[PDB]
Amino acid sequence: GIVEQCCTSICSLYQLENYCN
Amino acid sequence: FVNQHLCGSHLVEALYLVCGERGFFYTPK
Repeated sequence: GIVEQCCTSICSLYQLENYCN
Repeated sequence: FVNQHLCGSHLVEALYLVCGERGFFYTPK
């Protein structure tokens, strides 16, 4: 998931906002 | 700060800055 995939690849704001409540 | 490798506490901190008052969930799988 994001925790793995934003650490092994670079993250993006699209992805980060998907984990906001 | 969002467009890079975000591992460990780095990710939590970026979620915190991005999500603001919404908060976020951090779920390592």
